[PDB]
Amino acid sequence: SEVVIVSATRTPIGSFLGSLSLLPATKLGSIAIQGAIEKAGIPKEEVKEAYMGNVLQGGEGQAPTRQAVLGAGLPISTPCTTINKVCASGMKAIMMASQSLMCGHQDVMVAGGMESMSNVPYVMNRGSTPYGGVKLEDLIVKDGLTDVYNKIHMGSCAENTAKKLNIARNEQDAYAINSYTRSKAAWEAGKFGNEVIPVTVTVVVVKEDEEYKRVDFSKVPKLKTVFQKENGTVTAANASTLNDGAAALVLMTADAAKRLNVTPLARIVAFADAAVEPIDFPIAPVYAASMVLKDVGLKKEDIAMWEVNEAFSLVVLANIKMLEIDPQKVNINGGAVSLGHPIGMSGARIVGHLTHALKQGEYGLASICNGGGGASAMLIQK
Amino acid sequence: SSGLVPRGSEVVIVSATRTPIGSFLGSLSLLPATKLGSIAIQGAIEKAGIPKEEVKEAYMGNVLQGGEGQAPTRQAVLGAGLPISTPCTTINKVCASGMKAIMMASQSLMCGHQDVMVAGGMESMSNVPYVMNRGSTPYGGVKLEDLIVKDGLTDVYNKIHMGSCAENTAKKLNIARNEQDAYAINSYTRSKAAWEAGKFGNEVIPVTVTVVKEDEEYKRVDFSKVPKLKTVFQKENGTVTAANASTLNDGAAALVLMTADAAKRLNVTPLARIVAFADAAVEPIDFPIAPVYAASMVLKDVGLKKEDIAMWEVNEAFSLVVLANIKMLEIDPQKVNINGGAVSLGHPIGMSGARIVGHLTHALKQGEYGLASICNGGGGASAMLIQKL
Amino acid sequence: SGLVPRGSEVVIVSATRTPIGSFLGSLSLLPATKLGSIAIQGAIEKAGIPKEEVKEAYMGNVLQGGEGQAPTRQAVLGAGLPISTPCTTINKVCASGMKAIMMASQSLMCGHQDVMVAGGMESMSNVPYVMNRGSTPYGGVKLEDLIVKDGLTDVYNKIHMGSCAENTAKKLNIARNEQDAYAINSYTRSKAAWEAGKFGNEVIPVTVVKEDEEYKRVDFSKVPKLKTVFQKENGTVTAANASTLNDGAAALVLMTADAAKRLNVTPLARIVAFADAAVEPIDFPIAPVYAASMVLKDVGLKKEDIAMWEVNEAFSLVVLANIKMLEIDPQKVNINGGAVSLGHPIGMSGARIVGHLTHALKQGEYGLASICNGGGGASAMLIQKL
Amino acid sequence: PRGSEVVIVSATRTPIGSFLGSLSLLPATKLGSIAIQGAIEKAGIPKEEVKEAYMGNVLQGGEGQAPTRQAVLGAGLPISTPCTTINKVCASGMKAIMMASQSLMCGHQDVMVAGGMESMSNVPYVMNRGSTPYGGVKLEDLIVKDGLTDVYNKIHMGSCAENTAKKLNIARNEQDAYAINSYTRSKAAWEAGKFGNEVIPVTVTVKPDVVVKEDEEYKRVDFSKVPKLKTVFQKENGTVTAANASTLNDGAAALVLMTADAAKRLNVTPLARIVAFADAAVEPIDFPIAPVYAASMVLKDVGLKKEDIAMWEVNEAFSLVVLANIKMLEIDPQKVNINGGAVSLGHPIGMSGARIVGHLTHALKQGEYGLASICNGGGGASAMLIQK
Ligand SMILES: CC(C)(COP(=O)(O)OP(=O)(O)OC[C@H]1O[C@@H](n2cnc3c(N)ncnc32)[C@H](O)[C@@H]1OP(=O)(O)O)[C@@H](O)C(=O)NCCC(=O)NCCS
Ligand SMILES: CC(C)(COP(=O)(O)OP(=O)(O)OC[C@H]1O[C@@H](n2cnc3c(N)ncnc32)[C@H](O)[C@@H]1OP(=O)(O)O)[C@@H](O)C(=O)NCCC(=O)NCCS
Ligand SMILES: CC(C)(COP(=O)(O)OP(=O)(O)OC[C@H]1O[C@@H](n2cnc3c(N)ncnc32)[C@H](O)[C@@H]1OP(=O)(O)O)[C@@H](O)C(=O)NCCC(=O)NCCS
Ligand SMILES: CC(C)(COP(=O)(O)OP(=O)(O)OC[C@H]1O[C@@H](n2cnc3c(N)ncnc32)[C@H](O)[C@@H]1OP(=O)(O)O)[C@@H](O)C(=O)NCCC(=O)NCCS
Ligand SMILES: [Cl-]
Ligand SMILES: [Cl-]
Ligand SMILES: [Cl-]
Repeated sequence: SEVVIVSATRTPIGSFLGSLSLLPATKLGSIAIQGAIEKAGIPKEEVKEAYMGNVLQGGEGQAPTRQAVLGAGLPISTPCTTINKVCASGMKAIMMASQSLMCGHQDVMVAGGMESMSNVPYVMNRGSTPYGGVKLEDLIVKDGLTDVYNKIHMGSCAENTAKKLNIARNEQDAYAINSYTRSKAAWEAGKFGNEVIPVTVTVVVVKEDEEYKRVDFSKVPKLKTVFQKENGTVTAANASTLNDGAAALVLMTADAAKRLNVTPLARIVAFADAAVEPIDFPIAPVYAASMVLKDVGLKKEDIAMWEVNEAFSLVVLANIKMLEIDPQKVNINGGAVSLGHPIGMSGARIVGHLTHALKQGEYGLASICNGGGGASAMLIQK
Repeated sequence: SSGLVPRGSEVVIVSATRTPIGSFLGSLSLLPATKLGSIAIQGAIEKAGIPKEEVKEAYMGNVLQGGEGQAPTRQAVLGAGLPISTPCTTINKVCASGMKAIMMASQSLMCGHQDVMVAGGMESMSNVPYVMNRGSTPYGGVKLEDLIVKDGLTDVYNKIHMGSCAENTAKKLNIARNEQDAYAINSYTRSKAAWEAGKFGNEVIPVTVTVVKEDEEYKRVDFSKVPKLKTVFQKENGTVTAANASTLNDGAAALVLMTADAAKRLNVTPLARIVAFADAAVEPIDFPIAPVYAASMVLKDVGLKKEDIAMWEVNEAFSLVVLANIKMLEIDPQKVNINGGAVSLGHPIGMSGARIVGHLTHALKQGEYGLASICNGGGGASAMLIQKL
Repeated sequence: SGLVPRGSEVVIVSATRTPIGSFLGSLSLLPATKLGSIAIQGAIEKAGIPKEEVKEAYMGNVLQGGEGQAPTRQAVLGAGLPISTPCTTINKVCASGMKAIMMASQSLMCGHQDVMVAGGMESMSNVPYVMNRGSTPYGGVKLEDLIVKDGLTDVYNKIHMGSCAENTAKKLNIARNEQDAYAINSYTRSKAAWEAGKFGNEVIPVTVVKEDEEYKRVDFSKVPKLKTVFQKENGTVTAANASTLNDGAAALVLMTADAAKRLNVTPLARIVAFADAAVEPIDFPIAPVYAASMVLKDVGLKKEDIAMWEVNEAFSLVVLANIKMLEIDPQKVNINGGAVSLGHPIGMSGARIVGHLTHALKQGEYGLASICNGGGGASAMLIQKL
Repeated sequence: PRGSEVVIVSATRTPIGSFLGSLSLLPATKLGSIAIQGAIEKAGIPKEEVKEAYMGNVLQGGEGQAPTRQAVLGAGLPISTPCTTINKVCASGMKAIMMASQSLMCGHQDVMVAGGMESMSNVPYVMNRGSTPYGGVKLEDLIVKDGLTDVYNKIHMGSCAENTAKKLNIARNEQDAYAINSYTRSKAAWEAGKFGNEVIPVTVTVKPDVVVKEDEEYKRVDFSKVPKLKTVFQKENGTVTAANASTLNDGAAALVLMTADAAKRLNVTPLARIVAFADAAVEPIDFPIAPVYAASMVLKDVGLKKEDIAMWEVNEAFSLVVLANIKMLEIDPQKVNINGGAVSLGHPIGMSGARIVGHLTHALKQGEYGLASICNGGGGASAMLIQK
């Protein structure tokens, strides 16, 4: 049977070395899982399998998704799998659980994503120490943010796209400022009340994303470009930040929803993956969103809300340009530039956000790129 | 049956290929897991006799991804010369990882979302790094943890080694040091026999290392030493040794999976049909019993009985895991791991679940049912039933 | 456990029918095939699709003699459907209208067709008499009534369908009393539905006939006075409490879920499951009990999960036997009347009752239609509204 | 074959009797009991394994209630067997096989009997219900009215045949060269034992039994009279005669069908797999060329080409029909109706479609592809592709 999102919940997003930095990604995962099952109004026993996206798994201990599940009090008998599709991971987890549900292999799943960038370690190779020194690599840079083929940062890939599509620093800064503004408005206006579950840190109660407050509008046009010396557009204010957080969605068949007498928030309509040249990852979401629209036969103007994950302001701007969509329909309550971006979580966060912000009958399209030249996109309706 | 809509056509396996399994810091140690990945994948596409442009999506198991670089499955794919258009996803269900990637690729084909994929598994234990926490260096020093021990082999909840959980199951089920040792030299024998016999000529593809045609581990044996080795995970009254536990290894395995329409459209004849599969989970410490339940589940549905299976591949994470499965299932030990397995062939941990499925593919004669099962740390297991031709 | 999932269900997009005319009554001038044309044309209309999207037609039709060549082809071409649409006439005696929907469904499930019309037709007014070919025997020649010979006589017991019913009344102790009360309940339920306008959805006026003729032909005072026509002495079955001989056609547009999407059409109902059962020829009245049981068993549904039962009223006796053995709520059975009051054009009835559930069920409700047939068979269909 | 793929496990028939001839004393339902009972014996399965039966039967008037149920119960099959009688006029016996194959494919049954039966000898005359009109009434012949008259054009099938002769230009002579080509092919086949697995003799019992063992019709020729006969469906300019048209006949045919899985469970070796099938329809008057479209449909469906077909059975409703088919398909005439057809063997309407499939089943060599097609009244055709 058809896939329904029964609930969608997430921790706040904390800053790098910030308010959630004491919590492992797996704990953040448990908090969001518990909060999700709670909001669904179903027995914890009902959840049969779990997929969690988690990009930087080194040092987290054996089977991270199993840790998240068992630390949320879900049954011992729940199978668990950790998904890695770089920034798309959180979305890919929901896609893969939707497939399992559709197949009939499960009736009720949890799916989402978790990341604690604050706790990602450094690595030293196993082997004989080279004469003249030993390297100690940062796993965030090495596995998170470095393109393998070009050997440049993701920010430098963004720059390649900014040049190719003539998106200037001016338009990127305006967008970054716009995300902060939309993020502040949305929080003041309690738009995240239903989405976010507060986290009490026991050494301290965190109930709000901390990143959007870390802004000074006048500094923005003054910042040096980080990924490129001259003719650079991408800066620390206009690029997403490194963050900690977790998201969880309770998914089930329409039939399981009827059986358990629960009222689905949204139905999953369609989803797709696309891949392009590794360097071109910013536009991969264009092709993934297009595949979803073609497949179900809708056109751009039929969707009420777009969530093009804000990896860089440049990315959203590239998508709006190529898809010729109404920029006032995109990332309307902020996004990763001002909310932050715990890599394995963001794909799930953006689906969870559509689930809550869309009005009855409306179509929401979530898209997200990933290191390697990839993207996922998902179409939901309420 | 009463007017229910028929089930669609099944997913087929049209090629199974792998690298040989290298020893820890042995023959294949200079190769990253994603390179071994690209070799096994390239090899599967070649054996399928299809254009590489036909593979639509790839899933690889890979448990210890630390230091491998961004998107390890995508590295393996683009390194195998597949198109920049191929979506890629790396999967971690700790030892069940390689099997779970085939289960999940299967589900995608059954939904009609793809018509052809590669699914497999890859591990280079030789190249798994050590880690240091981010933050301030504590006064008095720090111990850089080994990721094999810390993310691979340590149970989180009980704070003990996989080998020590196996010990807790040996005690419960009366599985003595003696049986474990016999099963072990048994495995080493079968591996030897099977390589002599030419059994691995279709699956194993050779690797050329520049600055290996055969598995290396099965030749790493001393039958006289076995009964007088120290019990390495338990002090006194132990049963598990370095000889009857599996080793740390490097290796990749990949399979081409297809719908029956894609098999028709490219006029390839499948090697095997995937029948059923299931995941089970129990108490973390009891991971060695979990594979019995997954395999029960796969037999319950489809309505077969254990005597219907020609070949069992129960991963030898420990000789005791295999033995404890045999005990509870009451199956014919002469039908289990008949060309050997992990204890003697090696256990490159993300690769194994894919290796055993791919081996059943090559070994079952026409009409035969093969059951593959595999435990994973955490309390889990994955099980798959295939049928030859 | 990793079993390949089941395909998409077959959906019912429209379901229409002519009024049911009385024997030699108001539709008696029209051949069964003309009735089929009318039902089919209206079904296509109600569905909202081009005629040319219909790929194939199966129509039940029991008494084919005299209708001319390929009756279903006649109905189909008489409705203006393409000359390229293949036509087959089905005969499973009183199950034929339902067996035609079942078979069309199987074709849909196989991917052999994407859109079909299925239903049934009968003009019992125009059923001929027959005379054997060969030599006239000395002393007189018999002209047999095909209604009697091919329609209503059990081959094996050489008795009327009505006498088989008597066998069950006896076996299960269903008295003339229960049967007459049931028949009167069908007449009142019929009239009530017609006046409510409960058939405004399914019935296509024939143009002059707008409404089922049979439900008005009743006299309540005469009911306990009637003769037991199938067994003199101790009988229970009478003309009031047995179904009547009638004229009518019913048609449904069946589609795959893809074809409904492609055609931008919203399905009335899903076909969930269906089966045929058979018992000893004389025992046909209980056969629907077994067919419906197998349908419920297969979908792991329980008898209480069913909102509305349509158990064809061949005889008041059949419905009562089914109610007794299924142990189901009489108030959920044949709620808007049935064949005793509405009439029974034998090839049409199994289609009509499916069509009726599709309009009468409320969203998400399950309905179960069952119908006995001559020779000891029965068919049953489970559908779900929306 | 494997799983739900459909296989033919046996195929048998009665002899075909002549109109008012060898088998004329048996009702079509009895012929059907004989063929069903025979096909099950040859299947080598218990009769309780057959779960459902479909029988083609075109002229059902006066046969009594539920003719397929009569055929089934008369073969001694259990009373739990559902039965349905199928009418697609001369495609009926093939459509029964196609419909049974869909049930099997769907998983709703695992083992079925499908075939067809017809006793044209016993088809009655009909009299309208109601008031007898002053001045009398012609009692119509059901064979003519329901079997052989096109509703729309209001003419005999034979006259629809003359339409396609004048059009494809099929002269009389090509036509009854074909008819003697058929009588010859049948005689050889019979003499050479070629129907020995396929046909099972009928013991007609009365009140001193008589055993009918051979198709009765193929002896009734005279290669010398053929070019001399009156064109019976058209005075001026005709081409179809009694010699070059099929005759009216009695016979029945049954096939045991099952899934490849059921064959494996029951430990029996199937004869052929049903690869694919189709129906097509054109203008009623043009029925003789409908099998052209139905045959191409199955070939197209399956990616096979006309030359990969080892044997064709194009039912011989008229010599005209096979020639039009040979013509439009551009097919080798030596691969068509190789052992004779309905012109010389006879044509029990509801049976012929099952006969031609049953025939391919026996005559094909291993791995070979057979294609059966058959036209029907109202402008339809059915076609089935089989592999041995
Ligand atoms: C860009 C990045 C390198 C930040 O590093 P950094 O330059 O050291 O960050 P800083 O906080 O020091 O930023 C530099 C300056 O910008 C300022 N700043 C950052 N965001 C600002 C904002 N929103 N408004 C005003 N000032 C801001 C800082 O105050 C700092 O100013 P200072 O020099 O006077 O102190 C890092 O966040 C990154 O790698 N982001 C990309 C994440 C990514 O690629 N995600 C994956 C998606 S594919
Ligand atoms: C067992 C393990 C801890 C290795 O530790 P180790 O004892 O230091 O390994 P060694 O090779 O040094 O073994 C010690 C002795 O056993 C001997 N041994 C190893 N293989 C042998 C063979 N097959 N025949 C006879 N003796 C053998 C060695 O020769 C050595 O002898 P020595 O001490 O006299 O020189 C390690 O391989 C491990 O953690 N395995 C488990 C992996 C696992 O659980 N996989 C995941 C599934 S849950
Ligand atoms: C029952 C059947 C034999 C008709 O019987 P009939 O006696 O020939 O028909 P009649 O109309 O003359 O009915 C006899 C009497 O019943 C009366 N009547 C019939 N139905 C009545 C009712 N609904 N209420 C009051 N009176 C009724 C008539 O007025 C007539 O009365 P009268 O002659 O004493 O004045 C015939 O319709 C039949 O065989 N139906 C059964 C259908 C069947 O077998 N089912 C399908 C196969 S399972
Ligand atoms: C044609 C039909 C009406 C037969 O009627 P008929 O012509 O009076 O039958 P007959 O037996 O008298 O045949 C006429 C002559 O042909 C002769 N004959 C029959 N077959 C012959 C042959 N193969 N070779 C030589 N002579 C033959 C007869 O001896 C007879 O000659 P006669 O008058 O000198 O004695 C009848 O068979 C029919 O309607 N067939 C049509 C089949 C059909 O349409 N089937 C449905 C498919 S769409
Ligand atoms: Cl698990
Ligand atoms: Cl029946
Ligand atoms: Cl037709």
